[PDB]
Amino acid sequence: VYADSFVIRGNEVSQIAPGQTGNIADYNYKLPDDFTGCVIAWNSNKLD
Amino acid sequence: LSRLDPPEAEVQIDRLITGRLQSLQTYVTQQLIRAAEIRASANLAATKM
Repeated sequence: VYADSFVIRGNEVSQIAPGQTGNIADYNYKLPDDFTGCVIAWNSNKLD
Repeated sequence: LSRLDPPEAEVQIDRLITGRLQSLQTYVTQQLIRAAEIRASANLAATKM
């Protein structure tokens, strides 16, 4: 169970998905197309 | 591929593969049925010979 962890802007949360484009999924973090995990994302404007 | 990402290109190519694989199954099944008919004719020709 590999748990990756980071922060991103809100209009780019849709780019954390298998096979996506845009300046996060191209070269910051690329999910494979053989994906079987679970992407969890929540707002943290009250902290970060 | 030239105009589409892999996640979606695998689905589109899999559809074409299934279609053309069905073409081959149709072709080979008919050759077996038709080869039995020419074989029956060759048996008649050998018998007359």
